[PDB]
Amino acid sequence: GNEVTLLDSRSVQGELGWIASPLEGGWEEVSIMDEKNTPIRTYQVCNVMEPSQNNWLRTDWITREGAQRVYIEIKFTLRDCNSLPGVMGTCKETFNLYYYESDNDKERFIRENQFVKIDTIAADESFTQVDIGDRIMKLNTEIRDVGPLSKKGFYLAFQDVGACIALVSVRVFYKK
Amino acid sequence: APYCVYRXSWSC
Repeated sequence: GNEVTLLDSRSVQGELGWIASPLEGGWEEVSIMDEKNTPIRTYQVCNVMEPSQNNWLRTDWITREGAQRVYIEIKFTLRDCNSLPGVMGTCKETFNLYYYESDNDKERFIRENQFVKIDTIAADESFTQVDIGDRIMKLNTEIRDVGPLSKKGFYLAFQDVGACIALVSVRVFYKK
Repeated sequence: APYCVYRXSWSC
């Protein structure tokens, strides 16, 4: 009713083409096909066997329209270190979420320390069920609120530090 | 490569 969507990964026509740093070997676009053969465009990284990971993935520029306070809803799934065969002392079961406020919608190389940290996201009590035909994905669902924003728009970023993450859906919205 | 890939279920 009063929700205005500022970004929905599930609705974007074609590739997301967010920005992965690193560009190869970190976050990669993986397409899970729903019953109609419509891509569901996920972002995944699972280098749990390999130390000192620092993999970033950021969105396109997102306009805030009028709003100071935005809401971020992520549906994801994490492989617990417990369930992954291998000796892996640097395995992790969270990722970090960041934002960068910019008037410039073609920011190219925004640096790590310009990003401002929202939270560490973990698989927790809340989940959802997304029926895609052949399967039902059971996924974690977390929402965070960021603000107060005061620039034409912003960038979201997800940092991986040694986890096995699938980000299946990212919606960003505000309440009008 | 990724050790595991989420496709429906995780595949490692």
